[PDB]
This record gives sequence, structure tokens and C-alpha cells, in this order.
Amino acid sequence: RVKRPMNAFIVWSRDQRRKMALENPRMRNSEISKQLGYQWKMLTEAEKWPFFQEAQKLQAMHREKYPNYKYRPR
DNA sequence: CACTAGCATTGTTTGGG
DNA sequence: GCCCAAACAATGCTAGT
Repeated sequence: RVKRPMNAFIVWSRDQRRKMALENPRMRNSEISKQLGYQWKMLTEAEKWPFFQEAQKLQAMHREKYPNYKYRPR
């Protein structure tokens, strides 16, 4: 079963989730998501663009590998 | 142990009104 | 066309059956 490709926030959140967890070892993971939300909204456009590029590469490789994939929720 | 449903985030896409 | 809700990507669990 073919999964969705990572958008830019997901791409950026992965390292940032681990680094928050190691520095705040008591927080629930659902509470790290909140902290990652505030931080992302704090990021300037100029800081987030490498992650949108990465998201694009990922959506592009997705269509290479799965040329007939289409998204079907529920 | 196996479901699956939910909590949490943003961005993307879908599907209904 | 507009609006909207909501699935679902990763990650890291929960809680119910």
C-alpha cells in the first residue's frame, strides 16, 4: 500500500521532534507536536525554503516510482 | 498479541455542499 | 466556481476490544 509523500513541515519536524524529545524527556510526543507547531510558525520563509525543495523532490520521486498513484482517503 | 481509533502538529489533496 | 471538513503523511505513543 502506497503512502503519501512528506510535505515540508513533516520533513522538517523529524529531526526537530527527536531533538526536542532528548532535551525535554518528560513531554508526551503529542505535546512535542504543539511545540513544533509554534516553532515552525516562527520560521521565516527564507529559513523554510530548503524543506519545501525537499518536499518537492519527494513528491517528484513519488511520481517516478508510482506513476499511476492517486490519493484516495477514507 | 491483533486490530482501530485517538491524540498532536502542517501542508496537500479530495470530496461533498 | 466558492466554501468546507477531513484523511493522512512521520513519530510516538496511548486506550478499547
